[PDB]
Amino acid sequence: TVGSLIQ
Amino acid sequence: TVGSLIQ
Amino acid sequence: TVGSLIQ
Amino acid sequence: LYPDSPLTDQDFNQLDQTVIEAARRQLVGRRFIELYGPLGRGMQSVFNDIFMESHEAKMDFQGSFDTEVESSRRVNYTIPMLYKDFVLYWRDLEQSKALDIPIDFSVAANAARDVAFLEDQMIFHGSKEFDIPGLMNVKGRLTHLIGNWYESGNAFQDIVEARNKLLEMNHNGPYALVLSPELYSLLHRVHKDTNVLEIEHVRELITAGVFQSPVLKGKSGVIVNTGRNNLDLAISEDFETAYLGEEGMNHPFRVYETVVLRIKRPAAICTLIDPEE
Amino acid sequence: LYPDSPLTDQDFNQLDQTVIEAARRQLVGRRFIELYGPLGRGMQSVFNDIFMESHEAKMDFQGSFDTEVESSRRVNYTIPMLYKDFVLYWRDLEQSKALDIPIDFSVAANAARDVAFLEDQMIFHGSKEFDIPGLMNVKGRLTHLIGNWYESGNAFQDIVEARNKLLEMNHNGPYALVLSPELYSLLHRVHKDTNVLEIEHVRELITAGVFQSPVLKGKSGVIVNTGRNNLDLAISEDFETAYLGEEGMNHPFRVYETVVLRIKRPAAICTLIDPEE
Amino acid sequence: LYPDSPLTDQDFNQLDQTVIEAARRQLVGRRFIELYGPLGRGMQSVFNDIFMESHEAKMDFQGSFDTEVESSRRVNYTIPMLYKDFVLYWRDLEQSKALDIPIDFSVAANAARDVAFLEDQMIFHGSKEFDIPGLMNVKGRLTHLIGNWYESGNAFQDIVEARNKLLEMNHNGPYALVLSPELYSLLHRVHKDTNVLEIEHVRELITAGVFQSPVLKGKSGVIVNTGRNNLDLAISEDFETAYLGEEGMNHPFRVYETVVLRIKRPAAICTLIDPEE
Amino acid sequence: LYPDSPLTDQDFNQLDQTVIEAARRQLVGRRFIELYGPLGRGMQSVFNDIFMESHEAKMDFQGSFDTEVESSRRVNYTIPMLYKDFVLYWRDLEQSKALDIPIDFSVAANAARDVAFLEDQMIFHGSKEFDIPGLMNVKGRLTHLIGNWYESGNAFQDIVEARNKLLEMNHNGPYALVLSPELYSLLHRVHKDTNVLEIEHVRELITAGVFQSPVLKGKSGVIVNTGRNNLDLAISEDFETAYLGEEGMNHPFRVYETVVLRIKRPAAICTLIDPEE
Repeated sequence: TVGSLIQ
Repeated sequence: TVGSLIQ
Repeated sequence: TVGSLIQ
Repeated sequence: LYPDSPLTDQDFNQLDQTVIEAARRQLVGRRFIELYGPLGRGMQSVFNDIFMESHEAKMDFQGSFDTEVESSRRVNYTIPMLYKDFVLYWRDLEQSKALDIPIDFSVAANAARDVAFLEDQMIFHGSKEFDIPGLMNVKGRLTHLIGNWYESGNAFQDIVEARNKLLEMNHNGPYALVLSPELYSLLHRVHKDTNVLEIEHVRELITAGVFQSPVLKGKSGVIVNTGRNNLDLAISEDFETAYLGEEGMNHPFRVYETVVLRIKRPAAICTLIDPEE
Repeated sequence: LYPDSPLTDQDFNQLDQTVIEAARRQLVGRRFIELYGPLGRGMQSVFNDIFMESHEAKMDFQGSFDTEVESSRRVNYTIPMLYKDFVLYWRDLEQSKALDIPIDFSVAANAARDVAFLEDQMIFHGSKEFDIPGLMNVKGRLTHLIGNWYESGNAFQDIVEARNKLLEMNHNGPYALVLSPELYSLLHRVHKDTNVLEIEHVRELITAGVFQSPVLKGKSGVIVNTGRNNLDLAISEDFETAYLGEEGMNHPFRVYETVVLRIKRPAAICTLIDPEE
Repeated sequence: LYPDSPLTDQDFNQLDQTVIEAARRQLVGRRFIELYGPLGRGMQSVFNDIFMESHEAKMDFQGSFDTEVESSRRVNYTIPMLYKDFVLYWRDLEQSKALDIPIDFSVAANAARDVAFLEDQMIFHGSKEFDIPGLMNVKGRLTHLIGNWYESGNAFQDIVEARNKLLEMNHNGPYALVLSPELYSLLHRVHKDTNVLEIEHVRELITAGVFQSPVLKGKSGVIVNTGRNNLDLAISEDFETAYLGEEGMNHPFRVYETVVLRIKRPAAICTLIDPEE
Repeated sequence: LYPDSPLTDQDFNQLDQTVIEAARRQLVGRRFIELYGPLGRGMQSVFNDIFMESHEAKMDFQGSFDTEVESSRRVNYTIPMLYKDFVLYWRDLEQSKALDIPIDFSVAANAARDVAFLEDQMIFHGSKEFDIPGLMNVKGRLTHLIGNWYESGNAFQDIVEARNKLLEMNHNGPYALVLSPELYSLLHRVHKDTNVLEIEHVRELITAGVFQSPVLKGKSGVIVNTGRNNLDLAISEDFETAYLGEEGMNHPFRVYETVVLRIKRPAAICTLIDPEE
């Protein structure tokens, strides 16, 4: 459950 | 038995 | 049956 | 997949889109720090091992009879919560429903900006009520002072001397630079007798990106190498929304996030403080 | 699976994932050098017959029943160890197994990055423990001075004479240039009177990578041509991790790989030295 | 396929590939010169015929009766063999199957390095023992001075003058250029005030591969135009690896090649000669 | 081997029973030195640990947790070859082939006699080309000076000094003793009014033999402690014979043997240096 990773 | 083998 | 022919 | 709300579930996940779509546009802290997976709800503390000492390998012969390891110095941390709340009115939600206009959530995208900037201070200057150290507040951080950044070309000179203090303590590889908005404007000058832009003349040596964040002050700057073993962003929940009920007659909400910044090896950070004093 | 293995099998491959992924982004030695066959456990010595001259003859009619061969210069080498160790704690493994998160390995990557730097320091300088000659200390290696590699376009002009000295010794083909990070910035300026970058004038002239290795001094660089029967890397064992006996209550470890470079023909190297001291 | 050998049929084919991989990488004679058919071993002498500025045509209306052909001046050349021999040792070959390592073959590439280099020394300078002339020894070859094209823009100006001297004798067609390495490195500067290297303006004026070779010692260079009706070399047997028994618990070998060069029209060669006087 | 060599499989052993039985009369090298195993043909290089330090055992009721070991200082050697070749005769082999008498190999006993003396040249002085140290050339080897080895009873006095010089370094056990043929022709003799044979007073202290080797050409000798734990020689291939070819019309052969001696503790050798200069 990961929502917002950019890099 | 290898496993790095960089060009 | 020639060995090595380069252009 | 939602129990009860004044929104359709087809409409509710449009709100989860725009709360992360206007969040990754703003974030610069997560740009070069590989964070973690999730941690679930049942974890309110994290451990980090401040190593503070590192050395090379050995190559002698068939082996040795000991395990030469570094020190650990285990420190316990706690996980804060960063949040911001917004309100979504009745009589505009009702008015958009009667004559079928798609509802705007442009308060929520404004709300996830402020929770992604309040997150960006604790990753640089660090908290105080939980005393989590920031990226410019740790002990043993290899400081470096400079001055007069814009005369001819000494901008590029001023950081090769900075990485040499970071290279002699056995830290190399992929680097990263974060500059304040005052310093980033000065780096777009044209180079003398190189005849290329000075920012492009330095982006091949740092090799994983220069950045610009408004969380810094005026004359400042931080160069740190990336990867794991040096930096970590242990996380427990990402940007989730939550209903709060029908208090009064309108509908409020709350976005929240739970992060910490654990620094493992503090000797692999540098600091361009740049004073005149 | 041979040992008693405090880790199970499905996450033991995550250690073999991390220890070889963090090694790939740091290994510049074998990015242009041909690689020998894995000799196995049963060989712990190697030789190389150093050739240095020409000895051209035999332009006559049929027959001439004789035999004339060349000079050997045989020497034997011993394969070194190149190990580095690390440690995993219990009561941190059981915690990651209880609430079911995947285990961290942010200390195995520091062990993998450490061995892959000493393995790169050995090949470019040689070891005095076993008299293995490095890539810059080998005997008869065609040195060449530099003379102000800074400005106006005598950087690309200085490569062509260094390319020329390999050409007079009947050596050509795919060259490969490895030079220091402080000199790699000097191939970024525009070439005079043509307004093209100088590194585009030399990527057509070397035909392999113009690399950049951090294990070097200031003004220094080396140009060599690749291939087998010129120089190669005798390998015996790749990056395998070994489980030491769980001493006390914790679980230590050790990564290791045993490798040695052998130079067959030392005349096919050229070294940019710049002696200005 | 063999009569008999101390090797394996799958392995003796690998020796034949090491000797022709390291041949194509070396010689420059058979790159711009058309080949003759493989005559086998039945031929032992070849016949060529010089022509030297032949006759004219007719412009009649109805024809004529007698046939008028030009002169021949037949000279009979003889075919030599060029060779160099190498040995595979008794101890090292027998050890490589006791612990299952594929055999080294770096001696064979060092032996094909020789016999291909001596094959260029025969075509560019001629063998005195058999009296066959080279490309710088032939009788009547349009010599032309170079006038020290060193630093100015007379590099392009001088080899367009050689192409003019050869064009006024009705020799059009794709010319080729072979230069000394002292001159080939000199040709890589920028053309004066016209933003291109000299080597790109030249290669459209020649269009069949300006080459180089270290067999030209001083400052020199030849320029020919190709064509099987003008210049070719007669092959009879290419690089085969013979076997010579065994003397002293060792296995010798021999690589060999039989070829001559017969020039037909000597007014197709032009020679840059460098009077430094 | 058998490439249809002109000897059957049955009378080839009579060539080996002549070599292996005429060699062991002449060999005083391996009469007090323990053999290593047959290393085979996968081995060309051996290691040996030069200890040069000692310790002692312990005595208690239960075991101790710690572990005590020594230092090694590994040195690598190569394995030289030793040959000498003979030649049989057609019209002399063909007599015994056609008359069915046993073919003589009396030349082969003379050939194998020389390679035994060349072994004792190597095992007592060390080959200088492969730098392997001899039994008289090793470093740290307990010198001792002698005087006037001719008078009545001046030998057993002069040999009890060298034992006690070696006994204080805690090396007590069966000592061997090799003497130059001048000394062995001077130890037991006839005297003036003393009539002591002077060897039965020395045979009891020594109890591993007093030999006589003609390799020590001056007048000197050594006292060595025996044992596998102190020094041993390594065989890669024992006394073998082979068949070269058929040069002319006769048959040559070659005896050969590959031996290197490795010392482990050089402080258990005492050399009678003989001041005579």
